[PDB]
Amino acid sequence: TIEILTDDADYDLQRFDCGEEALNLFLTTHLVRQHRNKILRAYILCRNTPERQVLGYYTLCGSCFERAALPSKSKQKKIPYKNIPSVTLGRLAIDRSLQGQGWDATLVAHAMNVVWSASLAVGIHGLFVEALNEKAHTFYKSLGFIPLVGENENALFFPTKSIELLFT
Amino acid sequence: TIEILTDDADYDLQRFDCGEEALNLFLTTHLVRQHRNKILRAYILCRNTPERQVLGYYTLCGSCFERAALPSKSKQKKIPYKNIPSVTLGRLAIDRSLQGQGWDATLVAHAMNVVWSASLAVGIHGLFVEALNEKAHTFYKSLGFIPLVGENENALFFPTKSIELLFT
RNA sequence: CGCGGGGUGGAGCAGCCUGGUAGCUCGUCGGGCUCAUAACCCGAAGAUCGUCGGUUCAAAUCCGGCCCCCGCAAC
RNA sequence: CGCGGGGUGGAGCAGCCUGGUAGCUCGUCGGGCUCAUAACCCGAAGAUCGUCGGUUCAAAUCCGGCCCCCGCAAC
Repeated sequence: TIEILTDDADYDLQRFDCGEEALNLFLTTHLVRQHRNKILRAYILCRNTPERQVLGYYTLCGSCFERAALPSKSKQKKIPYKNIPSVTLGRLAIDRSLQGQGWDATLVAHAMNVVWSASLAVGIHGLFVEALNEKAHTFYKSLGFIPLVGENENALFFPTKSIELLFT
Repeated sequence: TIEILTDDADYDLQRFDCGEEALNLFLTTHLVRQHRNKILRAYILCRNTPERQVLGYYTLCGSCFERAALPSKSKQKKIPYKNIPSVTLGRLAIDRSLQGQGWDATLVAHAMNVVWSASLAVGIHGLFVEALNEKAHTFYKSLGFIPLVGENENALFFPTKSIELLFT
């Protein structure tokens, strides 16, 4: 099952290793208080085992971006404010032992489900992500992430309405 | 009871009248698609009557602000990003017939409860509000809203931890 | 769904209304005729009709979802 | 809770460790003495110990939550 971090963590963190080093450091170093200080929410894809074998995680932090980053002025005439409510997908990683099996997209989908249940609360438009990787940018575009073109040139977006349609 | 807008609205909107005109226009004019386009979420304080007597409402839109707006550099050393996850309390109003009875604060508290349940999802820090009214700024400071001093000089803030402590 | 219009060679228009059919003016190029040409005559290429779906033996055409562009009232 | 220090007249320090007590140097001002003064002698004011709580007959002092400030490693 997929689950958020409990109050008592009791996770095994060192034997985990995703692809990129920077994300390993983000896991080992910055995540603890950022979760406890309610900077972001971390969701964990684990085996539900006693060892809590760590194989995936993702981070969600609400955010804003310049409205001009939208590609279509038609969508701009729909939003009456200079800033756009967004949720930044801060980081997303799966252990290397499972890469090439689509669990990346499964995590993105669970995150979209959570963002949908959240849209019931503060009604933001979808998922913002600033993908440094080129593979990540193309991988997101494969799932249909809208490229945001503005002062930022590396972000991809996913609308709330597409999330509604995905869950029928 | 307090409730969000259903799919079928069936509300009585004209006989409602809050204090400020601008908010009346925001209600009559911009709210419909902003709810339907998932720009924000509107919560309604109604009598649960057949007429759906409208006496209060508030709007929530996730947002960001410059980190330098925080008053204490101590809290700045806690947040490792230039932008801070926030939820903007876009608008808040109660019908004039009930002003001076504290339902303003009751709505703020229900909104805080919702932001708490949301903090379980994207872990933002609390409530951002840009209060044009001076009465509103002082009224928020009475409930303990932290004034944000930065490029913006009119916003007030409420942390997530205070919300946790309020609900015991 | 704020009101309304619109989607097609490279550009700009008609083809609908009325299901079966790719048309017109520029532009490109080829050819013919001229001392010669952006001028005159002839010819060729490029759009599969914004995308997706439905009905139909068949769809640019009728119907629905969505996308995009333009003007205006509001921000 | 990244590591560590710190909170007190207007500024900078000690008072803890050891519960009962407001102290020192500047600064302000008043007075005395000088041709006179920031110089010498005397005196006064201003902090209720960051905030909140707990224990105690009693708290700056012990204990807890929180707030704020400084340095450094990281961003």
